Formats: sequence, structure tokens, C-alpha cells
Amino acid sequence: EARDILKRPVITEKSSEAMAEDKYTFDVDTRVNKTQVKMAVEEIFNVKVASVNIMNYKPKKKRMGRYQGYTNKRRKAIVTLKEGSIDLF
Amino acid sequence: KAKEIRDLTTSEIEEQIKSSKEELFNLRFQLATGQLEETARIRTVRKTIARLKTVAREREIEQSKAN
Amino acid sequence: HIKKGDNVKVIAGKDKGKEGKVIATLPKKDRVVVEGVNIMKKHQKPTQLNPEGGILETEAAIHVSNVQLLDPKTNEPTRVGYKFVDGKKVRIAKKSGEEIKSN
Amino acid sequence: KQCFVTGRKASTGNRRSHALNSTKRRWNANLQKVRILVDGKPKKVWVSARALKSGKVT
RNA sequence: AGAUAGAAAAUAGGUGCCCGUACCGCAAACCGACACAGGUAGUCAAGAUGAGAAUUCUAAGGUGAGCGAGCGAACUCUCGU
RNA sequence: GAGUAGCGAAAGACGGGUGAGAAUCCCGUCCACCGAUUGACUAAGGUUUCCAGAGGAAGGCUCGUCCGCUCUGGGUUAGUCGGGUCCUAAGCUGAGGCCGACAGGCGUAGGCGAUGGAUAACAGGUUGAUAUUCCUGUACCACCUAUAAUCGUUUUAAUCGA
RNA sequence: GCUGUAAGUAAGCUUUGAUCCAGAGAUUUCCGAAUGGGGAAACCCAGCAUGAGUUAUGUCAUGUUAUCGAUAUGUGAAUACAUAGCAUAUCAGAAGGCACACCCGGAGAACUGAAACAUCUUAGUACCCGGAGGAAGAGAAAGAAAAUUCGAUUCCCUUAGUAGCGGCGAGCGAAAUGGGAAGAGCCCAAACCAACAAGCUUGCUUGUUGGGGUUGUAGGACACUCUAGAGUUACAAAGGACGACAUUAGACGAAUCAUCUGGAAAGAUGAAUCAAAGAAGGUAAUAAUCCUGUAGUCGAAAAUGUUGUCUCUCUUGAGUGGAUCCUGAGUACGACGGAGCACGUGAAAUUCCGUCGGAAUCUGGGAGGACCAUCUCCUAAGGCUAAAUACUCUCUAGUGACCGAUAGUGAACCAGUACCGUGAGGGAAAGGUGAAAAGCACCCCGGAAGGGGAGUGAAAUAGAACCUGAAACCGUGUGCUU
Repeated sequence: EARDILKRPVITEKSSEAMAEDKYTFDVDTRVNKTQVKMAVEEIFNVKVASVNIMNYKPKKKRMGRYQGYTNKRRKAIVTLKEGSIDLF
Repeated sequence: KAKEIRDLTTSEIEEQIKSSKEELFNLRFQLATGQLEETARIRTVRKTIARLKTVAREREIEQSKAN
Repeated sequence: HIKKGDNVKVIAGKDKGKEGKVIATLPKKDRVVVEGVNIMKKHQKPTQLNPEGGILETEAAIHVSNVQLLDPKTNEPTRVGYKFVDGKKVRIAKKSGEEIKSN
Repeated sequence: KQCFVTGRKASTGNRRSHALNSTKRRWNANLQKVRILVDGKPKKVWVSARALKSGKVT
């Protein structure tokens, strides 16, 4: 726990526009709350977060060849830390 | 490689599970950021954590059943 | 059945009465690639991995039913049996004594 | 709806006519509600009037 | 009714979770098998004329309709005399 | 049947550009239609059709360089908005109970259930896609901790309450 | 050698024994009887205890909390005891699913046949629900019968489409005998009992405490006299301890070479060989001798069915009198209405249900198709019971004058899927390049799709929509015609 919920970071144009500011973007597990996220990040990177925002993305249709599928459901969190710098190197 | 793990006391074993879980995080954070290259390290540490938890279960289950 | 690196003769195909050393086994289609056997002419296209290309002359696989080990003594095509030396299934040329498969 | 004691319960059969035309019918027990002694405490239950002919204590 | 030695007061610091949020919605994303002349609750709804949310033109703002180019016969359709 | 019927209400013209190809795509000027609406919102419903690049087989009643099409990569941020959280109507369920050939039906206490009642955030800026959600400004509602300027038998109080 | 399909390119792993294959174990999100409360399955929202976290609050983790049922404690009304009722604790107690089968019940059609139709038939069939069990039901004579006995039951063959029942219409239709498979028998109530044990006052009564003995040669107590094998499939009922084959991985396993044609031989030709193996499938064509195997033999750490025993656990066996006593009560049975018997209410036995009545106790009771008298047989009204028998969701091995892609499953292929319907439900179409992917390097026209060379291949009118490639149909030439 506190490391199993941060699945991956998100590197995209909108996330990096948010990295110009102190907002960092992560791909978190689908069964966590803002609280559980704040704690995990401030535990790992030793940062002090001010706020965090969460959104749930629906499974998207993906056709691979002749077989249709659906992508996995996602939950994304945006942090806006005041003290610190999550370095994604 | 579960011999020395049996040789290891139940304490730092739980700490080994802990450390390997940390490593795994770092590997998958770097696979995403596209700085990994050694993508098979993920499976070896998954092996390692799996064995470490199996040994941890065997450690507590002998005691539970026998006294 | 034969081994990964022994020397065998071929009895099927355009290649018969010819020796050569086995280079790969492929145990799920029962097919070996011997040396020189089945020379192929494959048209490889200029790509990124392969800068250019051409007509490669690689070797193709053949069914294990088309090759045979040679008697280490008399170099004659022979079957292969087994004997239990110290409980180990080691091989015999079936017309003479022990047959060595080290590489 | 059975008799608490015996078990006399209902049964199906036929109402037959003079032309032997048949319709389904039923035959119920003469079940009467009586307060008898059950499991110690008195209780009201259905009991047939043939079981009350001789043997039951109200 | 009970319950209890406690904080209200005139401050200063912190904490506030889960689900929905794109897009269409008098419509080529909806109900009509269709990029269908039908149906689809509610809110805002300007100027000139008027009694008016009528009527004609226009503002804000949208749009030129997923086939065309000719010739202007018969015969149908819509319209005027 | 036949290269026949049909091409699904309507105003287009022209200059420039793009391309293998242009009445049909992009830009511009003029013209025209709606305007208690073909305009702006928001529900129900549909779910990715949304945005940026790229493509042209197929789908678009023609063509197509175009698109609600295809490929790639992206996009939905709330203590205050609508719900959950609070309340209940019509109905639906219903422990025990009543009735029932079995199946089961009915029903009390109690629950569920908005189309209703009660509830604290406004303006401006902002990108290709979001914004009472993000940011700037200023607020408000609950909750907790430290402190309190003396409320004062802790029965009554500063005041705690079905 | 491996990293499934399923290709990939990239990191790896593996003789220090990987991937595999068997046995055992661990983990096993969420929903679902779903069970903490709710709910539009796969989601929300909690109480309690313990822990994590925080200065605290928020937050999190792990347990626990449904309803009946049984039992055990408390507490306890209208009411005085008491009884409801409440509250705890416990309990591998119950739920639900299914194989679209077989079995036993509850309840029960209709079309149809009668050349109409109502009795009748369809048919106690279909469909419903309730129980099951691997089998179930039945089962130790109140029997069959006229010699006596299948001496329990079931099932098969025959009796036999006979006897019979039938608006005597359409139809329906036995049983005994005899021939077989398989066979097995038992336990209780009652009397009585030294007692025991409570009531009630020790006079007795009643109890499960227990014994006792369960049967027609009439059995048992009784009184005599006498004497210490079973079995967990009924016959009480538990479980360690040794073996024995078999089954959920496997191992060994005989004997062929040459030429010819070929793209390749297993074919042809010649010469051999093995066979407890010439089952079968592969292999570049048709193989007993090339490969996987086959006959034969061998083989389990383990976890199972199974079985020999050794334990173990149980424990009375008879006779003779027969004075008394006992032998299954609202029962048999009768009446009424129905149902069941092959048997339609009939002369209607035999048998069951509802409703009223209602018996005998061996010096008795029931049956022998109205029936009786006599004879013969049996001994009800309590219980248990394996085998022969029915069926196949499975698993294992194998078989087929069964099907070969409009067939055979609806389904050879990501099929109960596209799709259709609000929903029950309905429900497709679609296999084949080659031996090997060798899947067409380059060049030429074209934006591309295509093509034309060159090359791969035996073959490319085998180039991926790919084996063979018919007909309808559409074209391009033309000899003879108009």
C-alpha cells in the first residue's frame, strides 16, 4: 500500500502544461480516494501536497482486427503540490 | 532461489517483500516514462516477491496448525 | 530421434547420401535443420532493421524422419537404442557399442 | 390445512354426473379449531372431528 | 425527560470523501431498418410594425440543405392571370 | 425490366490555394435563408460520434484532397453545481404473523423509492478539446486542534440535549 | 530447450536440469443462496472490536454483524405464580445450484381417435411444483393356489393379444402356473421383570433407565432343565495396522538396402530381414523394417477408490409342559361420495381417500373374485434391508456396409456468437496456397489500387478472395448465314 496505487505517471501535452506549473499527473488505481492519493505521494516523494483532483474515464471501444474489445477503465488524479518536486526523470 | 529465504528470519523477509515492492514501482514508473530498456526485470522481481510471500505464508501456517 | 549437434546423413529429398552436422532441433514440429540441407533462396526486402536485402541462402528444416545417425565406427546409417548405464539412458548405435553425443 | 394430530388432509377426485361427465372436486377434513395442550402451552390448532371422537383434551 | 465540572468569548492554524461532468440533445450522434419532409419535456428569447410569443424585414448568432449542366415539347404536379 | 425509375422540401455566383484528380475540400468578397428560431442552454436517450495530425478501399444516394468514415495520439479536474450522503408521497418490499394442494398470496413494525421538501461560490481569465470543477481575486458552510479575556453549587450554567 | 494462441522485436531464462507432465499444498478481487443495511448483479452506505495514520478530525487495514432452526443461559408481561415476549451464547444445522436423464409422490390438459359427439379415447400423457438416491421404488405372506409352494421382493422370456373389460363401439387388456437372472434376512410394540426412576403415597401408578421376546408346527413369557457365533450392505456401532492387485506421471521395445521415374518415393524393380509386434498415425507419393508407436515387459514421492487379514466392537443357546397372560384400536370393517385395480358400479371381490358409525382378542382374526357352510392357507393394523433392474452431464479406452462442409451438432471456423425482439425468446452465414512461407530481392507504368517483367516453386490461370473450378450470366474474335 501507498505504492500499489500509483500505477504509472502521465506524460502528455496537457499533463506537461501542468508540469510547467507544480501540477503533476499520475495514473492511479481505480479503487482509491483523493485522501489515499495525497498520503501516498507525500509518503513516497516526501512532498507536501496542497490539493488533488480525481476523474474516472469509461472503458473505450477498441477494435483489433476482427475482434472487438474494450480498453481498461481508468482513474486519474492531478496533484498541485506546494512544497516539493515529483521528479519523473 | 528459495533456500536462503528459508534461511532468512521472518523479520527482514517482510522487509524484503517491502523493498522489492518498492523496486517494482520504480521499474514500472520508468517503463512508462520510457526509460527502462530492461523490461524483463519486472518479471524477475515479480518472481522474487511471489516466492517471498509464499515462504511467509508457510512460516505462519506451521505454527497455526501445530500449536 | 537425434541430438542437437551430432552428424547425420539424409535419405529424403534432393539431398541423400550426404552428411552434415545438425544446427537446430525444433521439438514441436519434429523438424531439424542440418548443414547444407535444403538450401533455400529467400527474397529479403530492404527495410530498417536490414538496411538492404537480396536473396538469402539460409537452410530450411526437414522432418526428423529424413535423417539418421552414423555408426561412429563404420559411418553407416544406423538406428539408435538405449542402455541403462548407472540408471542413465545413454545411447547405442544398435550395431556396435556406445555412441557419443557431446556436441 | 392438516389435522394437527392425525394428518387428515384434503384430497382430489371427481364430481360425476348422471351422464358420467367428470369435473375435478375436493374432499376436506371436518377440521375444527380447538385449544388443545401442545408443547406444554395451550394452543389453538385445527383438529379433525374424528380425532375428537375420542382422545383429545381441550 | 436526563447528562455533566465544562470553552464561549473577541483569535490563529488545519481538514473536508464517493458518483456524474467530453460530445449530440426540434437532432446526420435520440425513437422511427436509412446522413428518413414524422415524434422528442423545460429555460432565455432583441429591433421596426402592432394589442400580441400574429405578420413582413432585420439584429445577436447559425445556414445555403451530399448530385449537376442544358432545353424551356407532350403529359402530370404547385402557382398567377 | 435498363443504363430505365430514383438521387429524399431550399440560392448560389466568382477570385485565390491546395492536389494525380475539384460545381462538390480550405480562405476571401458579394448574394441569399432563419431569426418565439435552423440561435443559445439544459434534461431524457445514445455512448467516444468530442479534439489535433494523417489517409481514401469501403460508408457518404454524385464527386471528394472532405466528414458523424478509417489509422495514430489525445481530451471530462467541484466541501459549495446535480445525486450519494438528509426526508418522505404514489408504489414496491416486509422479520414475526394471517391465509394457502406444493408453488406461493397478503400484511404489521421497519425499510426502499423523486417527478417534491432541506442543504454553504460569485466575477473574470484561460486551451485544440474541460471548467459555479482549473487558475486570479474575494467568500461562505461544516468539522478538528491550540488559545480565551473569567461563564461559574456543575442540579441549574458561558450553556450540553432525545 | 523455453518465453501460449499469434504473429511479432525487445528484454530475458535454461544441463547448477528450465519450458513440460502427474500428485499434494498456498494464493484465489468483485458479484451471485449472497447473508451487516440498501440496490437498477458485479455497486453504494454502515455499526462494533482491534490495529495503522494524523497534534487531532477526516482517512485506511483485518475481523465481526442476515433469517429461520436446534440447544443453553439470563430476563420476563396483560397476571398472582407462571407463560408469552425479549436478550445473549453456541452450532462445517438449513438455505441455493443442477443432467433438458433415470425414480417416487402432489396436482393434472387438450388437439386427437371414435370416420360427428357427450360415456369412452388421447392419458394419468404433456406441463407444472415437492422429495430424492446413485440408483430409487418394492420387499420377508392376514400371499399363490387346489399339487402344493416362487415359499420376501424385483426383473427377463412365455403364458397371450389368451382370460377378461368395453356407448360390449373406437378401443383397452392381465395374473397364476412353467422357464430364467439374482438371492438374505431381520429389528421393535405387547405381556412380564430383581430392581431403577419419578409421580402418587408407597397402596399403587407410570416412566424410558434397561432387560424380555417378536411368531401359525401357534410364537413368545410362565413354570421347569439347560451349556459361555456376529458385525459396520439390514441385522449396535466407532476407528489404527499391516499387506495385496489395480489408477492419477512414465520407461524399454525387433527388423532395409540398392537402382529406376520423380520436385520428393513408402511406388516399380532386385536382393534381404523381423514378427508374442503385418493395430494405427505421420513422413515431399502408396512403409512390418524411417519416425511416433504396437505385441510383450517394467514402473510410481504422493493423494486416492478397493480388498486379505490382524485387531477391534458386540453376545445365550435349547427343549418341555401350558393353568393364566400377551401378540400392534378409533384399527379392521360397514354406510355415503369418489378414486384404484386390465376390470367403465357391474353379481364386483381385492384396495385406498374424505364423511359419519364401529369389532374380536386363539375357546380369536383375515384370504381363497357375489358369496356363504366346510375345507385349505395365512396371522394385518410398527420398522430396516444388498443383488439381479433404469439412465449418462462426465472421465478413460475402443468400435462403426455412420456423415464428409446445402452433410454431420444450431455451431469443424473465437456460435448460442453476428443479428432480430421491450422481453420471454428466435437465431445464422462462414473449412481447403504450397512439401517447405520458400509469402514474389530489384526494375518498369501509376498518387495509390492494380499490373508487366525478373526471381521462388514441380506448378504462380498454386500470389494470399490462394486445390480442383461445372452451369446460369457477361464479353472479344471470327467460318457460314440474314
